[PDB]
Amino acid sequence: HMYLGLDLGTSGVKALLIDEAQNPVGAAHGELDVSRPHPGWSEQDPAQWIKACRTAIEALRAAHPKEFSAITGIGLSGQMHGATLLDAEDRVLRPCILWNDTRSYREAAELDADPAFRAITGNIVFPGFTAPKLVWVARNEADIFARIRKVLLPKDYLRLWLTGEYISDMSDSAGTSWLDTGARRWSAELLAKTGLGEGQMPQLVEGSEAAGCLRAELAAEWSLTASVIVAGGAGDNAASACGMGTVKPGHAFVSLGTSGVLFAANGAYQPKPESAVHAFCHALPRTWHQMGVILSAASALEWYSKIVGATPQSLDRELGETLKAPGSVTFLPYLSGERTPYNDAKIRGSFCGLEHEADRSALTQAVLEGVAFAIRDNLLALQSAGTEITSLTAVGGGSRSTYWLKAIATALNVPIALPEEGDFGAAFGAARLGLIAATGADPFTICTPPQTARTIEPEQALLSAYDEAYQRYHALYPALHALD
Repeated sequence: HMYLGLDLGTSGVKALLIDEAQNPVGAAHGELDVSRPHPGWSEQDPAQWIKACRTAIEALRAAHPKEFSAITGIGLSGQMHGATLLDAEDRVLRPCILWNDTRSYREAAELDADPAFRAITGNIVFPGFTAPKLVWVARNEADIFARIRKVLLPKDYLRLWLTGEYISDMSDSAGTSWLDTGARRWSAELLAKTGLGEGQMPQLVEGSEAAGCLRAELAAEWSLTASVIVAGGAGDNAASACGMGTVKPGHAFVSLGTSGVLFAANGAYQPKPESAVHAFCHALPRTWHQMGVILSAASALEWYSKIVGATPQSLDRELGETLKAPGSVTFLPYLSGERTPYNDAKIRGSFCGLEHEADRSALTQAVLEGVAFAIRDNLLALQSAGTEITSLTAVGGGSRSTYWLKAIATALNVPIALPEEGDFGAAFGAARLGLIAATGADPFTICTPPQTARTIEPEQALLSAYDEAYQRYHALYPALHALD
């Protein structure tokens, strides 16, 4: 038996093929471009998704033809929030409006101020969510709005091509701002407020349950031996968490990507939009998750490196592998504002405590310390929303810095598990969801954590100094916020 995962990301489509024991067999990539016609716009032709997916599938089938033909289930993963508008004949009315589009800032401000949206979704309405984009379309592209017969998120448009059905999973649809996240059902009240009805939404399923069969023309185009089940799938965050084993309550991963993400799986729906944490359904039934977002994590270090004319890897190499006690320099990483926990668009980044003796390495250190402190601010927000994080697992580019991991562990006083090498991301979670739907296995027995490479324990000697420095970082925000 074989299982295929398709991750439709913003930069490309990843195809991952695994066997019954969840060992990778092969993988292929199809490139994607992003169109930015106007300031704040971010679009993609849904046809490009299919050409990219076709590129990676046949490239995979041509390298593993016998193994590809033994595929019994397919799992999907996608970039969240994207708005794909289809007419009565499933034609694409306009390019998909992606998660990093901000042209709807006015409409999202209007929806966020309507108390129904946080009460029913449990989340802030940001302009990158699906709901504000559809008010945008109704006001600026009204001819396209009148012809809307379905609104699909990207991975679900791919499923429409694969299966011919209109279906979405709970975790991706909680990102539309149309879902009653706690009830795992569409909200008619929220749909009416943006000018749509439930018949223009796809049908909802759990990410791990069976949600369509592969169309026969496609089953023969790649020579599929059996009835191929397509899983519900997940949004990329929830997909990634399924790949990582982050599905039981209190289990968390921190992603040191361009933006920081603190992902915690929950046993119940636990919203806290007042502290700007996200609460979404997970890909597994009767399961939720929280998401703390740090708007500048690795990009804060990229920013500093462009200033001082080095690369992150050289700055990390210059600082070293041994954790140092914080100095007088403090870095607030709010180069783009901050999301969790203040939802503050006006605040900005800052170095404080500058001394003549602070060299380039000392400021590098304060950048890593400061992002670590933002993560600790995120963990505190999650704890105020009923979650206790016991063990934390680290991924993303920044997790390649031993200094950064020791800093984050000492700032949180939790050990951080660093995985063995492999792809345990969105495409692997998608493959796992395909394995779960095809076999009907208990999804919690499939989505296991990876083997741990190294475990970074908190530096007991520096725990107190990190508290002292954390409090400095924390006191800087209300002082600077008073000036905005």
